[PDB]
Amino acid sequence: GASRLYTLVLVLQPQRVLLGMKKRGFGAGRWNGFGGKVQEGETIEDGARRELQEESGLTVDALHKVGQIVFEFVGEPELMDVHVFCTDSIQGTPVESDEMRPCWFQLDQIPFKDMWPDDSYWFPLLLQKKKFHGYFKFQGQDTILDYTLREVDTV
Ligand SMILES: CCOCc1nc2c(N)nc3ccccc3c2n1CC(C)(C)O
Repeated sequence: GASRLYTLVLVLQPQRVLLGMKKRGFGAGRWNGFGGKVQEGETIEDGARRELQEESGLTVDALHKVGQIVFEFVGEPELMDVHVFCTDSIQGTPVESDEMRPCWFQLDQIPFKDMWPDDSYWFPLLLQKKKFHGYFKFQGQDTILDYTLREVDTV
């Protein structure tokens, strides 16, 4: 099956994580990291930085690749190849964008019920400073039917 490149960025500080609420459309109200498609004409890391900046107004001094996840959807031939990054080196104050409303969450209050269902599986690994490869099969946007998570030394 064919695949397309995407990014996902977690701003993860010692005691808190930044998530953004999706403001627009039928998917509004879901809370998640920052990211989008990787464009022709930018690197994966360029795309991750661009989406972070566009969505939260933040720039970073460094991004660390912590995961790679393949998403498959029931009835959909195209796969998502998602490169997952973490940062604790943001260079300003999170601010609202057209698309996302950033908010800080304490690490004992991660809003899993209001996040993409896959986050419940891999975000715990990220908190343990583990790197991973993942695969998730979705029914629609709310349900996982199959998955695999593997700890790796190198992403
Ligand atoms: C609006 C920015 O949303 C960040 C995000 N977070 C997740 C997530 N936790 N899980 C996902 C599962 C399947 C498809 C996309 C996503 C996803 N996405 C969309 C994606 C393009 C992969 O970053």
